[PDB]
Amino acid sequence: SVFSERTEESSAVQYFQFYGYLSQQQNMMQDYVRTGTYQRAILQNHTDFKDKIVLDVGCGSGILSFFAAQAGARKIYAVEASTMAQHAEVLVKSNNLTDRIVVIPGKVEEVSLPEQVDIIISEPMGYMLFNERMLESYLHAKKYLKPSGNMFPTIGDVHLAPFTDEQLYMEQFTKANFWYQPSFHGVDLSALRGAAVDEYFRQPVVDTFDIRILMAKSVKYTVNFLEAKEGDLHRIEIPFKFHMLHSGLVHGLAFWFDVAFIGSIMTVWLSTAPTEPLTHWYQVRCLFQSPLFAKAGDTLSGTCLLIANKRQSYDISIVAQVDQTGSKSSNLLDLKNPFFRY
Amino acid sequence: SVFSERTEESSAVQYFQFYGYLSQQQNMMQDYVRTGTYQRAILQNHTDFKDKIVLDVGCGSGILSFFAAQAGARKIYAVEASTMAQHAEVLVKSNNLTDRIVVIPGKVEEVSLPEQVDIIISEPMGYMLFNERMLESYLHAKKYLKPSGNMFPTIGDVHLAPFTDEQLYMEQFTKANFWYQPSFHGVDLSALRGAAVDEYFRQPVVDTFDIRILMAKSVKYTVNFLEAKEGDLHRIEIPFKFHMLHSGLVHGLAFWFDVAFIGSIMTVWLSTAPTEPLTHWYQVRCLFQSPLFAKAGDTLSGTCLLIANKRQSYDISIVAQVDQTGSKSSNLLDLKNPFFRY
Ligand SMILES: NCCCN(CCCNc1ncccn1)C[C@H]1O[C@@H](n2cnc3c(N)ncnc32)[C@H](O)[C@@H]1O
Ligand SMILES: NCCCN(CCCNc1ncccn1)C[C@H]1O[C@@H](n2cnc3c(N)ncnc32)[C@H](O)[C@@H]1O
Repeated sequence: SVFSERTEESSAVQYFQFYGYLSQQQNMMQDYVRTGTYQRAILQNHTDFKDKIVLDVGCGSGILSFFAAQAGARKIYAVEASTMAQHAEVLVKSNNLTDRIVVIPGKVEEVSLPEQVDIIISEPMGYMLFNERMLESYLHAKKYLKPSGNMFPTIGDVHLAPFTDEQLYMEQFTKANFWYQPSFHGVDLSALRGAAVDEYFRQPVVDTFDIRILMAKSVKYTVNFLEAKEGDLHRIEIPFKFHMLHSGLVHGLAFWFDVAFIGSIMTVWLSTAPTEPLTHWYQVRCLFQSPLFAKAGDTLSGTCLLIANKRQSYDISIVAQVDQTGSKSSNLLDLKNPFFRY
Repeated sequence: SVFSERTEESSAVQYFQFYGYLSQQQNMMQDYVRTGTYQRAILQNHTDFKDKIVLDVGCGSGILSFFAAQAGARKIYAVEASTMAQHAEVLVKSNNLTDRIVVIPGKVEEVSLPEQVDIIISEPMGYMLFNERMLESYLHAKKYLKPSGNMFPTIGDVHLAPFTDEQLYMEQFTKANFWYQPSFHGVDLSALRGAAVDEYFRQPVVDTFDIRILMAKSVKYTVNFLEAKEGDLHRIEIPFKFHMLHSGLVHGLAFWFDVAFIGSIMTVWLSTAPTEPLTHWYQVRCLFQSPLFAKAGDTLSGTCLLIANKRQSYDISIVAQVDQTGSKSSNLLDLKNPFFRY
């Protein structure tokens, strides 16, 4: 299928084993911003669900399907590929909703639905929005969407902004300099120092931060889920031209994201911005191995290219330059292996 | 090969990817008790290495191979299956030891060695000794061992003892009881409570503790690496009969291990006991889902059975009973996915 074609088997095995744990579902359920905002978006747009047909893509515990049932849905197909499906089925029986929620085990790229749906709901966002490549499954699910059907969430915005954080930058060399020792128990390790540095800088940094580190207004890249095709996410090119609001050393780019549920009654936003309450997505920072000096009023221009790989993630390429000086920095990160710094 | 036949491919992929990171090698090398004790064992038994042939099983960075070279070895074959092999070769060239240390990339079950060896050295101990199933690779390497050849380490002792720790039990139980909620955002989760508790209680707890929690003298199970066959580790049965020294609630069993390097000059011990300075193995505790009340002078009898699985780990069954009352507890733990509590 489409999923098997884009995913190495080892990665899929690990991924669905991970999501088969109740502790992981629980971790996501306990994110109050996430769960509360989803419930609110669904219940306050009750006309988009009352007596409607719903598809829940990757239902996990089934929480969103139960929210759709609370809003009056007639029939909800809840698709889930990990062993969590079995758990979801138990919940459906214990909440007396067997006539309204049908759990379907398997991948949404491989299962069958008995009918087309009025609305698709899902929680397909990973770190930096795109991690885990679940958005593609979400977009794939539009083969089951009736003409003029809706999607919750409806659109996604990724934000990027340059930051300064001298201590974060320094920590990488401090860790790597373990190898810059000529007699570790009699062994000269120094020839690996460079490799160590490289390894640490290929990891995106997952945590939160004070907004005062941001040096320019963010640039936005938008995916409209009603319109986008799976193939649009294999190569994501984000050009940027920042007008520097503060002078300093740019140590890298920070990323966050919002999604919007565009309903008939109201639009509801779920934001992971550093100006908003913390979520379990935090924010993501990609460091430059060579920082760039910038003056307030200078322009920092370049490109962030995200190239989808078969490990359900992206290879990140960031090229940036300060236009007033021509000083450049290029960087390659592996989004599959972030550094959880919180 | 033997390795591929006993190992799922997804697990092997993840395992060797994990050991390909310099940060992980660094973490293990920085355990000074481990590294220092290995160097001491090898250097103080220099006659076991001087002008000898050595096989280093899973050399990683190559540190033990460098130790063997310091002790005067003539030739060291250092076998490594992750990409760390490449890094090891770098070090071998930068320490001017190309004439003595030969890095051989691949699994020790699959490579070819040009000659038989006088001594096999390795660091094959995981959490609770047996995790990672690396001991079997170590034992497999005995196909290259000359008659009357030695192994470093030479023997392993696993220790088990009953413990009381109300706070640990309560912390796990509280995490599980999220799934006892009858109205999580209006949804009844309580039918999964039993599942939740099972999941949480099958993760062994990796951390250290004060020895005052131990309620009886430890029982010892010994594996002699000079004598054991690979097959002996597929099913490890450890019967136990504890004489309770203190009254209270037995919340589970604590595990640690020692290894001995039995050399021609002296025997050197590396201990992970809670009475000894801390190592990065810590100690491991398997909790009982239902604790057992015991009085001082009672006998707590049963069996710990470890069944090797294809995920490079073991399914652990612990059955224990207080003989004086017939109170029993049965437990299944998944050693592959511990809870790292430190
Ligand atoms: N709301 C219900 C839980 C939604 N889960 C959200 C994960 C993203 N969350 C997150 N949070 C913090 C940091 C990073 N990421 C994802 C769930 O979708 C399931 N699945 C993923 N692909 C699937 C596929 N192609 N076919 C069927 N099922 C699929 C998956 O097995 C998981 O159970
Ligand atoms: N000191 C030297 C580094 C030794 N590494 C020690 C592991 C210690 N485990 C542990 N666990 C918890 C806490 C602390 N330590 C293990 C290394 O052996 C490598 N490997 C594993 N199987 C192999 C195979 N069948 N054939 C070839 N290579 C093999 C592995 O790739 C790793 O690099």
